[PDB]
Amino acid sequence: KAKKMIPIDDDKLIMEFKDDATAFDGTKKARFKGKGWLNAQLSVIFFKLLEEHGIKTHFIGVAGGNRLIVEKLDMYPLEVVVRNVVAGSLKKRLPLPEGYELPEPIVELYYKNDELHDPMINYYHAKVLGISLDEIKKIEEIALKVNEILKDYLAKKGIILVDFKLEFGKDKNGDIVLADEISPDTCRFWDAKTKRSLDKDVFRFDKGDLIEAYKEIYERITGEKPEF
Amino acid sequence: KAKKMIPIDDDKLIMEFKDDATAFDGTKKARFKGKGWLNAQLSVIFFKLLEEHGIKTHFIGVAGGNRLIVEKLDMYPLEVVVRNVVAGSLKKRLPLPEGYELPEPIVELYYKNDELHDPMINYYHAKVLGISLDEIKKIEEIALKVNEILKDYLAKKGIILVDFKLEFGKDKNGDIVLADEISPDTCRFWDAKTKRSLDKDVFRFDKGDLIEAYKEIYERITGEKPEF
Ligand SMILES: Nc1ncnc2c1ncn2[C@@H]1O[C@H](COP(=O)(O)OP(=O)(O)O)[C@@H](O)[C@H]1O
Ligand SMILES: Nc1ncnc2c1ncn2[C@@H]1O[C@H](COP(=O)(O)OP(=O)(O)O)[C@@H](O)[C@H]1O
Ligand SMILES: O=c1ccn([C@@H]2O[C@H](COP(=O)(O)OP(=O)(O)O)[C@@H](O)[C@H]2O)c(=O)[nH]1
Ligand SMILES: O=c1ccn([C@@H]2O[C@H](COP(=O)(O)OP(=O)(O)O)[C@@H](O)[C@H]2O)c(=O)[nH]1
Repeated sequence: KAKKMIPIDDDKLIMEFKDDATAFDGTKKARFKGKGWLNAQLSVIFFKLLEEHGIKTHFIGVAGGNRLIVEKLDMYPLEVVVRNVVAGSLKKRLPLPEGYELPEPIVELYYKNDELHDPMINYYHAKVLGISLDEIKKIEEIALKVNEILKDYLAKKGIILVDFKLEFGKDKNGDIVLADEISPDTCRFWDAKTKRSLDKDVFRFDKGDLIEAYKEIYERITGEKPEF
Repeated sequence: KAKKMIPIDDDKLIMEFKDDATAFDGTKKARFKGKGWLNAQLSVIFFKLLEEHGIKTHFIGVAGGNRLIVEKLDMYPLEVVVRNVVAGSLKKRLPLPEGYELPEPIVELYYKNDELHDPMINYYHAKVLGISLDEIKKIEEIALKVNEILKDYLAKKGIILVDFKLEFGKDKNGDIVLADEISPDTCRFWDAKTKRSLDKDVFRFDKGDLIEAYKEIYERITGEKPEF
């Protein structure tokens, strides 16, 4: 939908970020010149920050442009959502308004399954899917640590980390490794002062120019204007 | 919808079982002569079996007919579903067929909220709702024990306990107490040999005569035909 995965050997693969965007279960589509580049660069920056804080990620290197070199993993069929501020689907699960500051972070597990439209699950469903409690607990422990690091880092830069989605896999040592991407596609980012979205919500709800929003994020994080 | 609650003092209340049935989020409605009586009697039998196995319930006594006398509790806004065999909404959450035997029981938490149509939640949502992890763990521990007792008891009688819903509240000692009802309205019961529903699914999917189905359950459990 927004990324290509190209095998290299029985060891690593290429993650290519595309300019395509989709929302509302693939029903809304557009293309954004340079979105691939931005998401790639921002993933790189985030993976490197996390690695420095002792988070095992799949990031190996950059292969020029929109391509990252990443470790091949046996992927868990999960999307792991961490939420700090009420937004999106959480409003349908808790009678709390958009912008409501949660007393502590919420972690939600979604089963990656297109036929079922990625339904929420709990630890018991996970076990039936072959994911032990020990594994789930390790997964949530990492997500919550990732949350702390990202939110602290973004707060210093005037960005509120509202919520975000992670994915994980297992390496050949049986270690749990952070995978996929971390980008304005997979996080909610709000300007600390104005509360305005600097993320995919801009595309989702026609809140303005997506590229402009993603550029702003890139500039606020790196300190420089995007080269492309 | 199917029950009346009438206060007595600051201590106990009357639970009245009505002949009304509703399904599909209240959209389907009918009335069944004697359904109140059956559900009341079956709740009584189930609460008494559970009490004997050391499960704290709200059951105090019978007030003649369709009325039970029950302890007043500070109710948790939860519906606690335990599942042994795949049926109902679980088919939309896991790609497994109706009748699939789960490797271990699944416990699901639903937030009792009409405005939101009782959405599934996890332990984190529960905490935001004011339910501690300790409380949730105690709740699930009871549900799972209730499951064992009910399924063992029903298995001896040629009935498979497919799934069921429980509700809980807190007593004045801060103890977690099983509440609401246990009946063919709130459980799936399948005949062990034929796999046929002897529960509300008969009304839900026009599988035959609901009263006949509930009578069969009552006769198979008590050993005698229902008096009314
Ligand atoms: N390190 C990795 N090893 C193996 N597969 C991965 C890795 N990182 C991401 N993937 C997978 O590559 C696929 C490409 O992702 P995509 O179809 O764009 O959707 P999404 O990644 O958002 O689920 C996904 O199924 C994702 O789980
Ligand atoms: N021991 C109890 N103390 C206080 N309230 C109770 C007790 N048992 C059940 N209730 C509540 O009484 C109400 C009547 O139930 P009803 O409207 O028929 O729907 P349901 O019980 O299926 O949620 C419910 O909100 C239920 O939680
Ligand atoms: O398939 C998905 C669903 C959600 N998210 C992200 O996870 C967070 C939580 O999203 P939510 O549950 O609110 O769903 P949404 O409203 O985004 O559809 C948001 O930052 C989304 O951008 C994602 O990256 N991929
Ligand atoms: O509001 C509800 C929803 C479910 N159940 C019971 O809980 C079990 C699980 O139901 P499920 O999640 O499959 O929903 P359903 O298919 O019954 O709507 C079944 O025994 C239902 O009878 C209930 O008593 N009240």
